[PDB]
Amino acid sequence: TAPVNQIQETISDNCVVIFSKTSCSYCTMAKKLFHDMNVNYKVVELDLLEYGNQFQDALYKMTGERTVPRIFVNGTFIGGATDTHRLHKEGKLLPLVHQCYLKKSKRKEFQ
Amino acid sequence: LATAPVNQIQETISDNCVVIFSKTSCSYCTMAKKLFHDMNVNYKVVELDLLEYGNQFQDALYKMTGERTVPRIFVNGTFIGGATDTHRLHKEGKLLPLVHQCYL
Amino acid sequence: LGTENLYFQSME
Ligand SMILES: N[C@@H](CCC(=O)N[C@@H](CS)C(=O)NCC(=O)O)C(=O)O
Ligand SMILES: N[C@@H](CCC(=O)N[C@@H](CS)C(=O)NCC(=O)O)C(=O)O
Ligand code: FES
Repeated sequence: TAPVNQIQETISDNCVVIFSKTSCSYCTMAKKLFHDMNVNYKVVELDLLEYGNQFQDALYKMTGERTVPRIFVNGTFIGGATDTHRLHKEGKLLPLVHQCYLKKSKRKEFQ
Repeated sequence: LATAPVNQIQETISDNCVVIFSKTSCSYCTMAKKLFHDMNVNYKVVELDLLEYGNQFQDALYKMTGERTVPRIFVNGTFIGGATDTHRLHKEGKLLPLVHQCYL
Repeated sequence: LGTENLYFQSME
């Protein structure tokens, strides 16, 4: 239950989350894509985590594949590297990010 | 690295026109294999993640090429690069003529 | 040729 809960919190606290491995060039390219679009993103490197296998299991259940990267925008699973690049090619990625940047509250102010 | 089997890499790359040192889990390697597949030329893969001595071949690749990454692609006994380099060669139409040199 | 496609079709 704990990995799923932590994954949910991360994707809620951050507009863009990339579940990644440091050794993977698909993941590097997904990072670069967001970087080039001037988007801040949260990276979780599954290979640097003690229980990274369990996070990959949790992500399989949530999204339908075990593979990295697993990319979330505004708490919604948008896809892996290829799906994310295609969304961008179609002009559909920036508007999702943008809507999220305009919604996400600064938690320190709402307490 | 002082004990890396470069001599073995050298045997493999002299005996086979196209050699792709690879891992099964890697999409860059998959894209590199698909390129040669689609060209309809013969190619050898070495799936380092499936081999007991995969780590030794990776030490040798690091020694020879200066990076411990996959894929590592050889054509006609010459290191041509990784996935990016191989696709750049192909974009410029320069990969197929290198493969052809094997058969001259 | 037959072996290549055998391999390839099983991977992809
Ligand atoms: N089409 C997927 C490919 C994903 C994929 O195959 N990822 C590989 C790494 S490139 C993977 O996760 N392999 C097994 C693993 O690392 O757990 C995408 O574009 O994200
Ligand atoms: N630019 C290189 C990238 C090679 C690369 O970083 N490969 C990754 C797999 S996609 C790797 O071998 N990683 C092992 C590590 O970084 O520890 C290419 O195009 O081949
Ligand atoms: S591990 Fe090579 S592209 Fe993902």
